[PDB]
Amino acid sequence: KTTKGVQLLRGDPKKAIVRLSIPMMIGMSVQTLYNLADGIWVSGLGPESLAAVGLFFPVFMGIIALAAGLGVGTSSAIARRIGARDKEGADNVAVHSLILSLILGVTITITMLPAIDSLFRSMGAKGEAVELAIEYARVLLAGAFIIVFNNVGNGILRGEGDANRAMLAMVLGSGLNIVLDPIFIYTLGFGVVGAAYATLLSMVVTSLFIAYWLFVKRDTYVDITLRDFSPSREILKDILRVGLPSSLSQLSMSIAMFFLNSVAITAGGENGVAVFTSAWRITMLGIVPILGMATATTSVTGAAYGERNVEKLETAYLYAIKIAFMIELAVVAFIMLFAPQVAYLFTYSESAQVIKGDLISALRTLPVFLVLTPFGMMTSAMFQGIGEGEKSLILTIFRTLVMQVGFAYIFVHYTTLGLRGVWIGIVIGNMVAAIVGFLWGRMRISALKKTSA
Ligand SMILES: [Cs+]
Ligand SMILES: [Cs+]
Ligand SMILES: [Cs+]
Ligand SMILES: [Cs+]
Repeated sequence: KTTKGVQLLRGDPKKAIVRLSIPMMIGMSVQTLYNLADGIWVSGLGPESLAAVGLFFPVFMGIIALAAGLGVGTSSAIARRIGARDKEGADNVAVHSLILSLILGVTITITMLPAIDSLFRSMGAKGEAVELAIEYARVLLAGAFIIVFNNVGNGILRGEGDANRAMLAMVLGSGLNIVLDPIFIYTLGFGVVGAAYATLLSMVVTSLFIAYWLFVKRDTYVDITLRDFSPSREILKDILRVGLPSSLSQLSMSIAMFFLNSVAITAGGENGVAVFTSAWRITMLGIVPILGMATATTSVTGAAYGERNVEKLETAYLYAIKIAFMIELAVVAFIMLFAPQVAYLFTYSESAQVIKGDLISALRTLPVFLVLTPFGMMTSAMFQGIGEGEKSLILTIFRTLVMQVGFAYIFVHYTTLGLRGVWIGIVIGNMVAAIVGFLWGRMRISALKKTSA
């Protein structure tokens, strides 16, 4: 009466990390290929049409930070019960989270829909760029509960080791969205608002398959049934303890990106922001694989934390850092060698402004930080696995807003490095946060050996 995702989740910690990471890397690859190709479609629409997405993109990131945030907290809570062999509790958590996905998604829609016209006019935009963004937001905000349900539902699969179907749910939504984008935007001539319907229909098809697995097939490990009674303020707090900080982590990382561009303004003008933007867009080739192992670390370490197997937890937390470090080592060495080739496809295709000199030198300096992020992300994933999610938020605020932002402000205003000193500061800043992250992790690991012995 045990599923294969669960049996894999409770088994070998080293095997569970590899087996649950590879599906998550593939799913986010399709999500990255969507976001990559979508920009190529929307940019070829016009000037005031490209600004309409720019006004809504922060609103989109905010909703995703809430949906995926609630998804991470749900996945962790279910993973700890399954580790503790508390299926009745893991069932109650799955029902609790699905009820929250309905409450949260409706709250996002009733809140945002009024405060849209006043929000998009705050940046001073007016006319077509505002009216398009208002219509573009009216589409994706009408189906907010689908975005939350798709994230919570995907988290219920990852919580019980079902990373396979949790990957399929991602490739189904993003795959259709890659296909539906040029058809709705160009072939049918819907325009920029067509990209909001391609996303909506894609997430609608995904929601049906998730609901088909959770309520019709019911082949998941958890029993999602409202038949009995168990409203738990304890479970509600346990889900939100990882949920709310994970959302604020995305906000903290976002605010940190806003300051780095303002430092890139002072460092090397306006295209220095474009060189900066084109630089970290390339580093997504390395951030995506880590995000995969981050989702697997949370469910594996949480499964060990629920099983009260601290050695299994530590063996998993260290193995996740070692594997991620070697995958980035290959990614960094690949991007750093063929850097003039990666920039060739990123800046010279548009002969409107050549910025190959600064982007190439940044690709030999910035991707150095990709080998240090596993020390901070696996730590954040391990704090989320054991439930102590506020520690992941503290580690993120220190890494982004303090170390990376601080080292970039100092290496520009108080040195002669200039624009290249921005990438120097982010690497050195992330390097100091790697020490703090990796040490905080192993320090938290030992505290649980004391509590159990
Ligand atoms: Cs988008
Ligand atoms: Cs509607
Ligand atoms: Cs079941
Ligand atoms: Cs200066």
